[PDB]
Amino acid sequence: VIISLRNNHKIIARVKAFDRHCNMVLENVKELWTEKKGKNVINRERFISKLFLRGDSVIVVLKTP
Amino acid sequence: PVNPKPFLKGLVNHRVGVKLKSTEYRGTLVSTDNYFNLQLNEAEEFVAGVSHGTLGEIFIRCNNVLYIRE
Amino acid sequence: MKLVNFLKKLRNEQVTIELKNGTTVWGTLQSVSPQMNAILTDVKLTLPSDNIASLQYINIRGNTIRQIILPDSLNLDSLLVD
Amino acid sequence: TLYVSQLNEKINMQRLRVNLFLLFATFGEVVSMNFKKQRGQAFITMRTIDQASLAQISLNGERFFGKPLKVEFSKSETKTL
Amino acid sequence: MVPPINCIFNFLQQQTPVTIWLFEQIGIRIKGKIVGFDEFMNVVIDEAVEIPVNSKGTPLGKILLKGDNITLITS
Amino acid sequence: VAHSSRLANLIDYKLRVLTQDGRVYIGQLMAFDKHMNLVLNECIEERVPKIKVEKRVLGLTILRGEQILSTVVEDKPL
Amino acid sequence: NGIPVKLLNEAQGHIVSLELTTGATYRGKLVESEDSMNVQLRDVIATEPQGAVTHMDQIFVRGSQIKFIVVPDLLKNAPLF
Amino acid sequence: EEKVLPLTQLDEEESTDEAELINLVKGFTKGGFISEEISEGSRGDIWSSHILERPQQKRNESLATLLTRDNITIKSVYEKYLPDENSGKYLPSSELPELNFNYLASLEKLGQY
Amino acid sequence: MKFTPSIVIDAPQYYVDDLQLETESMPSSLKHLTKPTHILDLTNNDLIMIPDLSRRDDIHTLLLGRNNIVEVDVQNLTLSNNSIRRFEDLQRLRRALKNLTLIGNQVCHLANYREHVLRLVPHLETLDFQNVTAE
Amino acid sequence: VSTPELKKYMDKKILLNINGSRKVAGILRGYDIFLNVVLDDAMEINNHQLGLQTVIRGNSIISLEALDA
RNA sequence: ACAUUUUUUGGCACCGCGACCCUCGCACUUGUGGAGUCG
Repeated sequence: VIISLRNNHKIIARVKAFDRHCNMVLENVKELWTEKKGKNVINRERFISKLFLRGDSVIVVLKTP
Repeated sequence: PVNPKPFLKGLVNHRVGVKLKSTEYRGTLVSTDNYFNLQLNEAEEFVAGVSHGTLGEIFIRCNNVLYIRE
Repeated sequence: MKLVNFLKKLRNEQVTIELKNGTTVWGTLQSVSPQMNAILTDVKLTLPSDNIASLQYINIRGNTIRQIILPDSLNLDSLLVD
Repeated sequence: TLYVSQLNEKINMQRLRVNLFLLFATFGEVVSMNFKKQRGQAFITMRTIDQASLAQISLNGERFFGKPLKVEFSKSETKTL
Repeated sequence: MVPPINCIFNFLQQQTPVTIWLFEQIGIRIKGKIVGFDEFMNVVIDEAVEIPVNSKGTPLGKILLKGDNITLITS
Repeated sequence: VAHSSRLANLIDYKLRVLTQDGRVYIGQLMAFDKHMNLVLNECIEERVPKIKVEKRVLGLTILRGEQILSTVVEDKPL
Repeated sequence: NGIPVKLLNEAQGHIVSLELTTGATYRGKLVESEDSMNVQLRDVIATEPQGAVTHMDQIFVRGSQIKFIVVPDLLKNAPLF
Repeated sequence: EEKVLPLTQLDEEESTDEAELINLVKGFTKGGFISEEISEGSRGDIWSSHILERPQQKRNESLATLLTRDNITIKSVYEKYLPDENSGKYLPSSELPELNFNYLASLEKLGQY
Repeated sequence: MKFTPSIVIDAPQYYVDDLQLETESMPSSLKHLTKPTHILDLTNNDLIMIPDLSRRDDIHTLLLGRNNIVEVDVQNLTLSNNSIRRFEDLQRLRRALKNLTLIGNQVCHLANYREHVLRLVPHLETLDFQNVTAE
Repeated sequence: VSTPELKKYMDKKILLNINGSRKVAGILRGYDIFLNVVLDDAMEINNHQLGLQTVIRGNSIISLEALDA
């Protein structure tokens, strides 16, 4: 599943935990953003094995079948 | 007579659009709660009135919401 | 139910932590509060393209911590048990 | 406490106090306002009394920021003391 | 004293020209008629109109504007 | 610095403190809170303009936890 | 209950300084404080974030938007702690 | 050692010189163990060399470094003592991994089971 | 009376009139202060050389009055009443520094002492409690 | 829990300094424990009044500095 | 012991420096002379 986030981070990851606050424990984690000081165009993404996440960050979660 | 929560309840299984803290959305409402978090189907991402992408099945977090509309 | 409990259970872990202002923080979690206030030891602050700054002890607040990057080896299901 | 007057009042308050501290640290472990009334003056308080006396005798008329300072024992005891 | 809740209720009873300001957003305002009331500042406001502020007029339908991003009311 | 468990156990230690605005408050923690508000004994706000450390001595300061980011130990007691 | 809150309450009467989220420092006699740091102050100066200062009478401030409060150093002594 | 601790807080060849200078002796052996653990290549073997500049556990670290140099480490083990179980551990490492290396340890062991 | 870790740990620590530590023949073992001080007072000691410091990012003020400083290995440096004798011995200060005091040092009476310091340590703004002026 | 003691400021004109470097004026008519303000209307700071009476949300208030003493 | 306005479910992200001259005053400090030029 993919998650949109306040800081422009598309978090494509496998969900493990879930709560009232929409905090999440994540496996198989693959974030997507862009380190870019203007004018520039770069698309970057990194793999992380295991990752805890805070809920205020979360804007919209989505499920791609 | 019409409060907000009941309106929200009524509007389940119907088209809605959401603005954020900004980007517009467009999709059919699945269900809602007291905290005003959302779950939608056939989500289309109106980037300032421009449908950038059609995501489909989504869940919007409450605090980023601005307003609901048909 | 609670992720707080899970967090508490995670003790003495050498972990990276990511903030709302993007600061990468390499340290050993000695403890965490019920409200996610992280207490680290053997701490290393780096920014996301500039030089590093190391510190012995840091108590970071719960509201700031965006993502705690967990350790390499971890049994999650077990942790999740009450 | 020693009372200093005849000080160049053009120095900013925080710089005056920091140079005063530096200069007087040589005699022992160590109040200045810019109001009309108090400008050009300062009270320097030392832990030891012998330090105050030594400071007074050795820095009488010392050129500080261009003017010769005039030092004297304060009239009253400092609140901190 | 006139509490805020009471005022809101009065407004609802009336059905009058309400002009809402947005929290941390200068350029936009809302203009409509109050229909709903909540324990928090949240309300539903049918026949709403989005307004760009004078540093014209824009089309908008029926809306509930969320309580957290409200600022001003008048009715 | 010592290897503490909590903040409460390290009361009266000289503390570096960061806040969301980017200022750095330094001073001895006199008292803590349920919401991480800090009383600081001899507080100095140290700020950095967009170059080199600007410095301001405050005194006895109540510091709100909302704005607090993180606290670090500057030195031992006394 | 919060000891900082208590301290703030105690500081009532005294001349507290007070910066907000905006970065607009005030100084004044603390009239009233509450559990939520909802401060009132008298005879209060008001510095702009850029530099310029403005005198004003009886300011109210909501603790949410308050950043940090400076209290006088006499309260350090006693007898809350 | 406290200066070594503050220097450790401050913390490659010159740094290694500062660390080796920083290294009572048991704390230094613990530091060499910290180096052998943190390095877990050839630089670790260099740390073993500095440790030599500073024993069966050191031989175990030499086994972790794993062939004539290992035999030299066996010579260091012989230097460590004239003879009791640790020497048997040395013969055990000699047997587990140069048939002469095992036969010699078997000979010293010979010096019904 | 070596400057030791133990010595530093029992030393008066306070907020001065900045965080200052109240303090010997040789400057050493400063690691133990843990970089927690804005000022360090080394007045009235027997130090010969201003050297031996660990990396100390906090340290902005050094009061070194009445010692025996004859050689130099930071915003304010007070060296009053020490033993610096040659203008060239002050050269290492060019690599630092806004407030400098070298009074009561033999070097003071050397011809052109003030101009030499000004040209070789231009970052100094106040020298011996007198404003470095343009002229 | 406790009520904001604004009974001193009741029925007086106040500069409500509000979120986003904005302002409001007007005579104070009421308030609550969340510090929402009910006030008889005035201008937004050259100047232009909107409304007959106005209600300001609690969160939005930076300050409510008294115009009258 | 628990997320919907005051804290921890975030509204985040992309006076000083040149000149001149005034004041000689025993204190506990938002700040502190004045004219003129530079920022």
